[PDB]
Amino acid sequence: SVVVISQALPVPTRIPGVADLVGFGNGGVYIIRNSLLIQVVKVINNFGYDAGGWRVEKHVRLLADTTGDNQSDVVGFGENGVWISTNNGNNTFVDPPKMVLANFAYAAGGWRVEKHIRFMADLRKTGRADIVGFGDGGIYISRNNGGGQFAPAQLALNNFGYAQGWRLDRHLRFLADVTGDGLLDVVGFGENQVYIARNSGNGTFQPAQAVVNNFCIGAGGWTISAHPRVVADLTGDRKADILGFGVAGVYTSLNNGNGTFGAVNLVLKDFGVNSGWRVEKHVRCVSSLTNKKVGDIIGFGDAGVYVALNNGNGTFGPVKRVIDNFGYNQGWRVDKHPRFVVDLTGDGCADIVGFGENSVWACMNKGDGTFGPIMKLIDDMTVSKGWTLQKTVRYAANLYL
Ligand SMILES: CC(=O)N[C@@H]1[C@@H](O)[C@H](O)[C@@H](CO)O[C@H]1O
Ligand SMILES: CC(=O)N[C@@H]1[C@@H](O)[C@H](O)[C@@H](CO)O[C@H]1O
Ligand SMILES: CC(=O)N[C@@H]1[C@@H](O)[C@H](O)[C@@H](CO)O[C@H]1O
Ligand SMILES: CC(=O)N[C@@H]1[C@@H](O)[C@H](O)[C@@H](CO)O[C@H]1O
Ligand SMILES: CC(=O)N[C@@H]1[C@@H](O)[C@H](O)[C@@H](CO)O[C@H]1O
Ligand SMILES: CC(=O)N[C@@H]1[C@@H](O)[C@H](O)[C@@H](CO)O[C@H]1O
Ligand SMILES: [Ca+2]
Repeated sequence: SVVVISQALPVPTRIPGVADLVGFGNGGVYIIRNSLLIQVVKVINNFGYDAGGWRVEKHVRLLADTTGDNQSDVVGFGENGVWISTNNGNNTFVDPPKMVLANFAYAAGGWRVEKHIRFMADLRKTGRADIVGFGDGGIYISRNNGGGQFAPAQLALNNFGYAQGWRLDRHLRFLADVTGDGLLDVVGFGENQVYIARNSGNGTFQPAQAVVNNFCIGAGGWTISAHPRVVADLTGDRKADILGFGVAGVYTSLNNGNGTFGAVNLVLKDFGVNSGWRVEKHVRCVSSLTNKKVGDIIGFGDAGVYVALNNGNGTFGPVKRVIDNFGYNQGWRVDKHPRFVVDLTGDGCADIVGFGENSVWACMNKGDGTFGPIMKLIDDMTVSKGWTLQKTVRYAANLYL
């Protein structure tokens, strides 16, 4: 499994794909269906700042296939429980949503945005999303048993929890396949080590196992505030490697193939602190922009977008300015204008969309990792129309696969 789930990007998108745009705005849930007709459509009078009292700092809103039909349902970790509005198949969703489990929630379970993490993930290879919470005592799971019926939460592993020292300002946690069986394992960038927890295919993980003594805060000086880190297949074998944007530039540790990891290696003198890159100003990604289907590099910098292509094995060609936009010099701010690298045309090669000041802007990969001219898609889901990071959530996501 190519699927990777991350703090930054808890709603993975498909490659190839024609992703849609989803906004959790004040009055409810809105979608822009990737198609010949580009318009906003309100679909759920809920999951909104004013529509149900939803709060960025108390609740979590995501999209995920909870039924197994490759349609994406709206999922909200609310005040008293978990609320799902399933996809009706026709640009509409069951409304109101159904409370499926009184847990994983602020007033049910004591969940806290600033202490814990909540994802949706197909962890048993059923075609459906199980509920996954990095809680206090460890990782908790609620089995998705089909038909909106979710099993009581059980401990999957007494690690990666708040009790074992995990902290959002110090550490990073991921779901990704590090062994090749297609089952998503825990990759955690802890205090001193980077650990692994192999997925036993049953809502449990085998005990943690350190695999790299680097890429952390007490092991390399990796900070959340300066040195982003991702998990992505860089070699092409559907197993996940490690990649961090450090001081000099990009470092990596390639998967052996069984989920033990190589050695840390400055593979590129750019996208790093020395090369000018700041989390405050700039967004850095890894996604496939070519037919090699491997992690290439994309950074939204000052002048524009910067791309470095992955030869096929972990090594990277020359950095280039693929477009003079989506950058800080064109007014793109991290705290105002979400940007995403995602396939919008269905060719396997990831494109670029940003929710800007007055419009949603797109920019299409030519198919080689070079890019076209910018497109003004629509004048909605923008600052000008009322969308802030403090009161709304926005995703690119595949509603239909
Ligand atoms: C933040 C949150 O959970 N909001 C929910 C809302 O979505 C739901 O419609 C209502 C049902 O009575 O309960 C509220 O608590
Ligand atoms: C933050 C957290 O871990 N919350 C959990 C809750 O989801 C679970 O039902 C319970 C199991 O006893 O323990 C609580 O602490
Ligand atoms: C944040 C962090 O690094 N936590 C780890 C924990 O997950 C592991 O169980 C333990 C044993 O090595 O070491 C702790 O310090
Ligand atoms: C944040 C950062 O860049 N950390 C790196 C560290 O991970 C690595 O082990 C070493 C290699 O020479 O250089 C440090 O400066
Ligand atoms: C923060 C930022 O934008 N950094 C870029 C850098 O990575 C690129 O290599 C260089 C070459 O033109 O231009 C800088 O301005
Ligand atoms: C933050 C933002 O939206 N910046 C855009 C810029 O990307 C675009 O090139 C220009 C065209 O008018 O308009 C600015 O508002
Ligand atoms: Ca594309």
